Amino acid sequence: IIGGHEVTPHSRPYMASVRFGGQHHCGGFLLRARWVVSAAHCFSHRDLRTGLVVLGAHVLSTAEPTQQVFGIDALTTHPDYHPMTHANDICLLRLNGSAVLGPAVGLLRLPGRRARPPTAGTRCRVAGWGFVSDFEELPPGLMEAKVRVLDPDVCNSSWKGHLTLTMLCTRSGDSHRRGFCSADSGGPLVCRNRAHGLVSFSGLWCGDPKTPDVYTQVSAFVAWIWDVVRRSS
Ligand SMILES: *C[C@@](*)(O)[C@H](CCCNC(=N)N)NC(=O)[C@H](Cc1ccccc1)NC(=O)[C@@H](N)Cc1ccccc1
Ligand SMILES: *[C@@H]1O[C@H](CO[C@@H]2O[C@@H](C)[C@@H](O)[C@@H](O)[C@@H]2O)[C@@H](O)[C@H](O)[C@H]1NC(C)=O
Ligand SMILES: *[C@@H]1O[C@H](CO)[C@@H](O)[C@H](O)[C@H]1NC(C)=O
Ligand SMILES: [Cl-]
Repeated sequence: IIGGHEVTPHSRPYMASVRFGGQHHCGGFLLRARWVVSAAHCFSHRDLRTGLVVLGAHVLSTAEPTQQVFGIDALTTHPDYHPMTHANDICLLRLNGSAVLGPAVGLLRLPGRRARPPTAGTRCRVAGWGFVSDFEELPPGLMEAKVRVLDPDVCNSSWKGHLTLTMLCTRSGDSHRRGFCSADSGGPLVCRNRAHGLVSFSGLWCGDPKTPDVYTQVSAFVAWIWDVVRRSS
């Protein structure tokens, strides 16, 4: 996260760390006790058996008492996620056990099946354990930045016309760079206590207003998410 601040430990209890070979690689959130939403690009060419999902964390390098660690029983990547395109960057992880919900481990709600994406200017927050600079600096624990939804036409022009209808963008509320960076992927953009976005991609410099942060527009995927969950329940 760029231009953010360390959260109070366990104050975002839906946040998940996806780790490969013991190393944090992506974010995600707890949808149901056995289900985590993350970004499809995080799993490309990855041996799933080397993956773990860590819930209840603040400092990932410490074996904290609130941490609950799970293997991935099943990865379901969006059926329309593909190379040579950036859209549909979303997946579900069915965990090999069920989280015990409590003060440090809880669920984040999706937008409603009939909900629209948030209007430009809407205040949201994005959290993660990704880099805090363009020099691959690690955070001391879970970080969060305050951002605002950016007009999709303005975002699309800044991206030289390459955005699709199921993408949404943000900007900083002020003159500082604020947004996500590498290994924040799959974390939610939370607006009004709903997961309206999922961290997907940005430009050469993290948080650069020339290349606005792009999220998967989660409301477009709600029906599919529930289809997958119901399917294996
Ligand atoms: C994976 C997630 O952690 C990461 C967060 C944003 C990183 N932003 C910057 N370093 N500036 N997302 C990516 O790295 C994203 C991967 C991606 C691939 C395919 C479809 C969607 C998303 N890519 C980027 O943000 C771009 N900076 C470069 C890129 C890398 C790999 C493939 C395609 C583009
Ligand atoms: C995004 O915008 C696209 C067009 O982009 C603009 O026109 C091209 C020719 C270039 O000049 C570029 O720099 C401009 O920004 C549309 O084709 C596309 O449909 C738009 N997508 C959405 C979701 O609105
Ligand atoms: C879940 O998976 C992980 C690693 O794949 C493993 O260490 C753990 O024991 C598994 N849990 C159960 C209940 O099988
Ligand atoms: Cl469940």
